Amino acid sequence: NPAHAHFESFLQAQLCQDVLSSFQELCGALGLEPGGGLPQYHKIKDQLNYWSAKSLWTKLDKRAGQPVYQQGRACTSTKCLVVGAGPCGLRVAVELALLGARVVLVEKRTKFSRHNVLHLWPFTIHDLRALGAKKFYGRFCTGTLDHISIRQLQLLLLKVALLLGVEIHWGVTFTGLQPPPRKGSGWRAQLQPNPPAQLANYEFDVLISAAGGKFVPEGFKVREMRGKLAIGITANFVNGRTVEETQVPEISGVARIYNQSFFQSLLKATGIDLENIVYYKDDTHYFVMTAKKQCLLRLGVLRQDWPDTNRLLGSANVVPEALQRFTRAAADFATHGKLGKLEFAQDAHGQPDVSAFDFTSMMRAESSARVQEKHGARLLLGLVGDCLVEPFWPLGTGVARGFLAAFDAAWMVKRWAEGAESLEVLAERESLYQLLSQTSPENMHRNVAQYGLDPATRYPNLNLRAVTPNQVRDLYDVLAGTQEELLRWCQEQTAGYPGVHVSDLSSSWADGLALCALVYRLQPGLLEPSELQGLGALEATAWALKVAENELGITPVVSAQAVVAGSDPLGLIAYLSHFHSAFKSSAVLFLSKLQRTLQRSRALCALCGEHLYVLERLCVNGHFFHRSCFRCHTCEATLWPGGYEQHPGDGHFYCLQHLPPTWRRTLLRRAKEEEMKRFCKAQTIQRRLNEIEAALRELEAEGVKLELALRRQSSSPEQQKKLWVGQLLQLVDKKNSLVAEEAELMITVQELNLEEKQWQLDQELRGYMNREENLKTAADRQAEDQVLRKLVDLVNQRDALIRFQEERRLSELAL
Ligand SMILES: Cc1cc2nc3c(=O)[nH]c(=O)nc-3n(C[C@H](O)[C@H](O)[C@H](O)COP(=O)(O)OP(=O)(O)OC[C@H]3O[C@@H](n4cnc5c(N)ncnc54)[C@H](O)[C@@H]3O)c2cc1C
Ligand SMILES: [Zn+2]
Ligand SMILES: [Zn+2]
Repeated sequence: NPAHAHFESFLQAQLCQDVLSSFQELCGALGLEPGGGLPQYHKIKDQLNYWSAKSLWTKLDKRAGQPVYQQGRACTSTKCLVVGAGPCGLRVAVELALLGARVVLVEKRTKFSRHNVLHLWPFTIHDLRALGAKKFYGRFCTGTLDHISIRQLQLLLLKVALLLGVEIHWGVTFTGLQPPPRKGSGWRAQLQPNPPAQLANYEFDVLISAAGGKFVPEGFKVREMRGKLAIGITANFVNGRTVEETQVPEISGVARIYNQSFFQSLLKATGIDLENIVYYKDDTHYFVMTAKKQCLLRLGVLRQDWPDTNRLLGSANVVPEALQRFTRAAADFATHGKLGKLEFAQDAHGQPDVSAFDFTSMMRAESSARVQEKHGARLLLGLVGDCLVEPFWPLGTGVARGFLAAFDAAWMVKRWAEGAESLEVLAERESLYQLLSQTSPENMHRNVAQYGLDPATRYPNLNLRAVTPNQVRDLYDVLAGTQEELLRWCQEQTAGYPGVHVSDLSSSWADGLALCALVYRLQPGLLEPSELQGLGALEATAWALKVAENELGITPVVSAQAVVAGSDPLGLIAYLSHFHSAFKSSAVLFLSKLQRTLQRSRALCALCGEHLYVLERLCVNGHFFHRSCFRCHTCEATLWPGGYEQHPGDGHFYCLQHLPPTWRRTLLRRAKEEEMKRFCKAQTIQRRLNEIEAALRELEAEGVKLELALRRQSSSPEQQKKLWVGQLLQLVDKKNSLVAEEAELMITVQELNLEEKQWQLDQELRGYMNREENLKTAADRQAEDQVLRKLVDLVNQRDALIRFQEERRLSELAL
């Protein structure tokens, strides 16, 4: 039959134009018009007797037979417009089609020309399989494979949407909305170029934007989360499908957190300075990596060091040949050269498929839904995909969170069609959206086979009232004195101590007894007799600083000499504000004491000469540096307690790494998922650290500007000075909170580092211990002697860390 051949060509097509032509021919052979909705899907299923393409109809009917859809009657009177035909746009189009609505989709492009590989969560894999992914794609997730190229996913979803009866227009670009000018008329979309009269005269009730990237409809507010400057590089190599390429195992690594030996070896051998790397064995060998500006400049990948990052990575600034050599070297070192000769795949323009991207900042919208009313007509606008939350590619959360957003948007549309008020709909949507940025395979229902539109099948302990309708009224359209409390708290804490009085916040501390009194009051029964009978001339202040640093976990901001001299009042104010914020109602102290023990176990900035300010100060060994000046001399990496050392010979700091049946299937799948979980944890830690560093830089710059303005203009009114000091104290509080969070992160980083080092050391020990009595020499004995003490030290540190964690958990469960 002609219909059978047409259906086979439709299933096996590999190009968008081929899919469209095959579907047009198939609909012509059946006397049908594409875009007829659910009725034409029923007609195709009934009138196509294939006897081998029957499991597909079973899967589609099982999916469409859920009670939530009400047999395509939940949204039978609503009209929708989807902008963009990416994976998320096609997914939401399919979801809206199943509910029984009329879906019109518009795509700017006319081809699917993206070969990059996306990672898939288990529920995403099950969801795609339930739609008949194996029929449309033979190699879909066979074995432990959990990824798919962008164009293959797009083709699969396009075939499903075409079968379900969705009208799709290609080459049309959405630009804006046409408001109704008269009563009784709906909304229309501005499209470029001039569209067919049927499309241009189409009035819709729902607008779902899935344009991804940075596109956003007017009326939506988007804010970007920034980070340290990172340069991403993606590359695709042709996969020969030979056996030798199949035994090559996939690898992944993150800087100094996960799989560090790879990065150290790669830097030592080739000179490639990377931050993270991920490799995928999909239809093409896919490599994604992160690199820094210095290495790219050194190797000639970039021409000039332009401060503007937009011009830094422009087409006129990158050298394609240098980039190709860079990527080839990184890839062939990553896979031990087992892949043989690597030959780049070709993109749409015939160039090699290697590219560079900006990985610094990610956009995200403040709200995921809006309502606009004019002449009594109401329009609901929703965001799905990258246009809602921009993903970090190495983390592999794009498809999963896009699908979750699509499900939530379809649920919102179904609630909207029921006649519920706009405010409650928006409140529920925002309540659901509040959880999107923290979604993970671990904190959702483990029964992924029961997922659906209803949020209760996906989000545990769901609260649909987490946002009240009064907080979303702006999304509906119709057409200070911290100083006084600080002084009062100091006065009330100093009270009861004999021989002291606090009348101000600047000169009362010159005596030096007040600091000791405060430290004694915070923790009772520490000391007293030594200072009373002792001289205590400028030594009381230093002792108070030392005991506060070593016991109360508060780093000093102002030197004791400046305290007694009174030449640094703002530093004293910042110190007292840290005291006030700490006990207004730890990890830093633990890290400091660990660094002190490591240092003992061996038994005006002073580096750059520019003036230090109150916020940029960082005190160590009794000396103050810029927070940004504390880096290793060789790798120029940020130093943290417990992993740095100082050489008195040169007076420099160096890091420790620079200091001179199906049972087998299920088992393998669980092992791969655990490895992916570890990598994701490390990558999330690294990303959060970069964000914290960027925020600290921004707040330090702002505080320096404020403090310089306060100092230079000494004729300002007193109230403005009070306001400036209040803002400075708020900045100090924010900086302290960020530092505490960073210390919390470094605790886990240290745990991971010691675990990895212990594993490597035991592997080395078991390698040494394989030699028998016949193979014995002084070298083996020395190796055993040198490794045993290392194992002793690491296990001692492991007991120290588990003791700290046990104490923390006991304190948490105390209350
Ligand atoms: C070049 C590129 C490379 C990527 N590489 C990776 C990678 O290696 N790993 C990874 O995890 N993620 C990667 N992504 C992101 C990945 O595509 C998304 O995570 C995921 O595909 C979600 O797609 P989306 O529909 O939200 O956005 P997209 O698929 O990017 O956008 C949807 C579509 O909307 C269309 N469109 C745009 N503007 C308009 C308009 N005005 N009118 C009509 N249609 C419009 C575009 O043609 C686009 O194809 C990449 C994205 C791009 C653009
Ligand atoms: Zn400095
Ligand atoms: Zn170093």
